[PDB]
Amino acid sequence: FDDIHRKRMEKDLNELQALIEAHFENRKKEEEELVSLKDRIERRRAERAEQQRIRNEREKER
Amino acid sequence: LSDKLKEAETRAEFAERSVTKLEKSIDDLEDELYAQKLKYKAISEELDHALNDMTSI
Amino acid sequence: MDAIKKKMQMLKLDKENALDRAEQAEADK
Amino acid sequence: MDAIKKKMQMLKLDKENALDRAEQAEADK
Repeated sequence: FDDIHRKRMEKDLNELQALIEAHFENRKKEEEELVSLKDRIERRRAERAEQQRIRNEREKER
Repeated sequence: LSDKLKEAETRAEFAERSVTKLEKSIDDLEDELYAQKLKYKAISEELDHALNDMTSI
Repeated sequence: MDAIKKKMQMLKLDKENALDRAEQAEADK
Repeated sequence: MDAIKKKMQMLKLDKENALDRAEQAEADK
């Protein structure tokens, strides 16, 4: 019986460390990859938006 | 050719307009979408991170 | 809360069993 | 979450207290 309790602590603490790591790392990987990716998407969209604004001004002159 | 050009030019404009309209709605999509993309997973991810710790009692 | 679902079962069962033991330990007289 | 922290500790305590009560009462009985 008390071995059940020990097994529970063994899995919970192995899980705790796996989880402190997975909780943090899954977010740091997904989250930093996401902002890095979307920081670039945001910049590329802003660049394209500026280019289209310029393109629209050029057509207006045409 | 004049009519085909007007139609093609009109379509060049409409298709390019659709391209810049979609590039914009896509950017405006994706950009707002990445916000969701970056915060829905980070909020839920940090919620789950926190859960490992929230449940450490 | 998977951690809770199982910890919940563990503690409810362990406290209920411990309580059942507390109650019997005295109740047996 | 308060519900999980507060009750996990209280249910843990019911177990620990009941366990000690079982041992104590059993020793008396």
